[PDB]
Amino acid sequence: DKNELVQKAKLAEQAERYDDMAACMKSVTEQGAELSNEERNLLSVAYKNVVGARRSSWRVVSSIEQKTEEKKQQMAREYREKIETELRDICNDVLSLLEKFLIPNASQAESKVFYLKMKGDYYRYLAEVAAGDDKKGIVDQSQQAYQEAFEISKKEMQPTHPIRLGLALNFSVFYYEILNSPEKACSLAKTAFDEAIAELDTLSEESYKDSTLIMQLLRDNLTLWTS
Amino acid sequence: KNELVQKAKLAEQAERYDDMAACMKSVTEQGAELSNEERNLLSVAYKNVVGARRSSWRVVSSIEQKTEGAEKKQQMAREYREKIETELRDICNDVLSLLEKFLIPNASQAESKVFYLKMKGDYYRYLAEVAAGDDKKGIVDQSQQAYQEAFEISKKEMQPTHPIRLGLALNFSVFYYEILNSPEKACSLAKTAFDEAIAELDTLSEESYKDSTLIMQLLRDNLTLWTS
Amino acid sequence: HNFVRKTFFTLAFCDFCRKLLFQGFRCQTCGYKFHQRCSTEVPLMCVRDRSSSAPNVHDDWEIPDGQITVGQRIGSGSFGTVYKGKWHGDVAVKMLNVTAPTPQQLQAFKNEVGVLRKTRHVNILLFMGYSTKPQLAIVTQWCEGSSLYHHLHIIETKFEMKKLIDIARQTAQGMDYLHAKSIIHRDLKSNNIFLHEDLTVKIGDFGLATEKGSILWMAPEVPYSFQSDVYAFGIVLYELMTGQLPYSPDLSKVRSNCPKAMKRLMAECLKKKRDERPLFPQILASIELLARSLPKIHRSASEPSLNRAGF
Ligand SMILES: O=C(c1c(F)ccc(NS(=O)(=O)N2CC[C@H](F)C2)c1F)c1c[nH]c2ncc(-c3cnc(C4CC4)nc3)cc12
Repeated sequence: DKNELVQKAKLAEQAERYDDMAACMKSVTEQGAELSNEERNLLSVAYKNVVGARRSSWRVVSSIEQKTEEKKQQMAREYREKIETELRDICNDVLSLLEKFLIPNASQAESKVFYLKMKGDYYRYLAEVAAGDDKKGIVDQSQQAYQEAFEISKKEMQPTHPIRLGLALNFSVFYYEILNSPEKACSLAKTAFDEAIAELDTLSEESYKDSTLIMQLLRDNLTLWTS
Repeated sequence: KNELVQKAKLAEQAERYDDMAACMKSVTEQGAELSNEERNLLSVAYKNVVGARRSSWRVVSSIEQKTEGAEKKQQMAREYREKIETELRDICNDVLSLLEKFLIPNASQAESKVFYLKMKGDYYRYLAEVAAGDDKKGIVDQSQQAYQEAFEISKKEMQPTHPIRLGLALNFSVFYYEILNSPEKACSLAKTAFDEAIAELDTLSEESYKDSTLIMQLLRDNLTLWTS
Repeated sequence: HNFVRKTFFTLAFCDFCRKLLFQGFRCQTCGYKFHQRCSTEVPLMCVRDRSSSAPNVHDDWEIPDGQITVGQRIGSGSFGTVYKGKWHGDVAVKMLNVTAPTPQQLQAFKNEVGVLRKTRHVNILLFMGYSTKPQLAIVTQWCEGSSLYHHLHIIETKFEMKKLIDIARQTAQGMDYLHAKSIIHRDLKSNNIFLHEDLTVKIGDFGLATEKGSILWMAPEVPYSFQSDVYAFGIVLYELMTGQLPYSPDLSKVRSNCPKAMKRLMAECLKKKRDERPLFPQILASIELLARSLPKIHRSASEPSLNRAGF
C-alpha cells in the first residue's frame, strides 16, 4: 500500500542506498493518485542522487581521456561509454514516469511547474552526453518543457517561491551552459534575483530559509558570469 | 593482466568500487602472487564495498530500538535490517574464501603472510558484529586464530615501525575491546606496540613516514578513549 | 548551512575536532564535515563513542678545498652568501661567514651535517655535501627555475588554477615531512620555495638547525612552534590564489574560479590563535580533497536539495 511504501523509501533516505529509494517511490507513483508535496520531494531526491553519481563519474573519466591525449586511452574510452549508457536508462525512466503517470494527473499549479521543470532537467542531462544531432533534438525538448513551466509559473506563483526561483536558476544555467548564450542567461537570472528580493517578505518562516538559499545560488552565478 | 589492474585504477577514480572489486577478484583468481601494489588495491576495493553495508546497518539498527511500542513500524525496520545483513554476509564470505583459496596458500615472504592473515582476522571481526547466538562465538574464535597467528610472525620478521605490523596491533587490540569486552587485555596490546615503535622511531623511512605516523595517532586515540 | 548524510571513503578529518572521520554529515555549500557527536556545537555564522581501525593505504660528505668552482654572488643574508658553482656538475654553495670557527661552533656544524644527511624527502632541497677547509659551506642541488617569489612578481601569468593549487600541495607535502622529523622550519617564505624542472617544488632554508625584509611571511607571534609554520603556509596561499602580495589579508581578492573549499582552508590557517589552526597531516588531506573535486564539480551552480538534517 502507498503509506507503506513511503516508509520503505524513507528507510533508504537514512542509510542511503538510493537505488532502493527509487524503486519504492516509482511504484508509489504508478498507482495514479496525486503525490503529496512531501511525497513529491522523495521522488525528486531519489533520482537526484542516482543520476548525480553517474554525472560526477562521467566528468572524471572525461577529464582523464582529455589529459592522456595509446592503448590506455583506447580502453578509458569504452569505460566512459559504460557510464553514459546508464545515464540514458535512468533519465528515460523518469521521463516516461513523468509523461505517462505524473504529468497527466497533475491538476494543480505547483504540481505542473514541478513536473515540467523536472522534465526539463532530465532532458538537459542528456544534452551534456549526447552528440551533435542528438544534442539538438534533446536541447529543443528541454527548452519547450522549461519554457512551458516558465509560462505557468510566472502567471500563478508568488513573487518569491522556491519552485519559482528554482526554475529560473535551472533555466538560466541551460542557456549559459547548453546554448552558450551568456547574456541571454545573465538577464534571466538578474531579473529573478531582483523580483524576488524586491518582495522578500512574501516568504514565510516555513520556506524563507529554503528560498533564500537559491537567491545565493543566483547571485553567485551572476558574479561568475560577470567576471 | 595489466588491463584489469588499470581498469581497477580507472574504477577507483570514478568511485565505482563494486566494479573495482569485481576486477581485482578476477586478478586474484589467476593463481599468481599479487605485487605490493595490486595487493593494496584488493584491500581498498573490498574495504569500501563492505564499509557501505556496515554504515547502512549501523543506522537501521539505531532507527530500530527507537520509538518504542509502534509495532507495525518496528516490524518494517526489523525486516529491512536482516536484508542488509545477508547482503553484508555474502561479501565477507567471498573475501574469506578468496584469502583461503588463493592468497594465504601461496604467501611466501613474511610480509605477505602478515598481510593476508590480518585480512582474514578482519573479515571475521565484521561477521562477529552481525551474527548472534552460538554462531557469534563460532566466528569470534575463528577471528582470534588469524589475529594470533599473524601477530607471532610480525613479532619476529618485521620492524617495529613497519605500518603492516603497527596496524595489526591496532585491529587486534580493538577485537579485544569490542568483540571480547576485555579492556585491560586490549590496552596491554595497544601500549606494547605503541612504545616499541616510539623507541625505534628513527628507522622510519621516506616511503612509510606518513602511513606509520597516522596509525600511531589512531593507536594513541583508542588508548585515551578506552582509559577515559 | 544545509547538510546531508555522507559516508567518507579515502580519508577525512572532522572540521571540529579533527579526528579520523568515516560516517557523518557535511555541508553542501562549503563542504564542511563533522561527527554526529559534535553536531550540536557546530558554529552557525556560516562565513557511547566508538573505536577507529586501520584506514586505507596508498666524513666522506666533506669536500676538499679548491674542488668547487665559485661563480657570481646570487644573494646574501642571515649568516652567509649563495653562489652558483660546478662540482661534478652544476651545484649551489652557501658560504657561511666564518672561516675559522671555534670547536663549539664546528661541533655544532658537525651535528647539523649529521642531521642534514638523513633528510631525503623529494620536496626538500637535496643535500650534496659540506666543506670546512676554505670556509664553512653546504653544497646542494641547483634548481634552474628561480624562487616562487620570482615567478609571481618578475615573470608571471603562467599558472592555471589546478597548477596554482598543486604548488601549495607540494609545499605542505614537504613541510609535513619536516614535522614528521620534528624540525620547525622557522622562516618559510615564497622566496624559500624553488622550482626545478617541469615544476617540481623544493623547500630550502630549513638547515642551520643548531645555529637557529622578511616581515610579510613572519607569523604574528614571531615565538616558534608548529602552529607558527601553519600561518606562514597560510600567507603563501594568499599570494598564490590572489596573485598579489599580502597587505589581515583580504580574502575577497582571490580569483573567481577557486572554490570555497580553498577559501575556508586559507581562513583556518590565518586564524589569530595558535590552537584553532589545523596541522599539516590534515592540511595535506583537505587539499587532496580540494584537488579531487576540480575535475568533478567544475560547473555553474545548479539547484541544491532542501535541508535534510536538523541539529
Ligand atoms: O639558497 C640556496 C641555499 C643553499 F645553496 C645552501 C643552503 C641553503 N639553506 S639550508 O642550509 O637550510 N638548506 C636546506 C636544504 C639544503 F640541503 C640545505 C640554501 F637556501 C640555494 C640552493 N639551491 C639554489 N638554487 C637556486 C637558488 C636561487 C635561484 N634564483 C634566485 C633568484 C635571485 C635570482 N635566487 C636563488 C638558490 C639556491
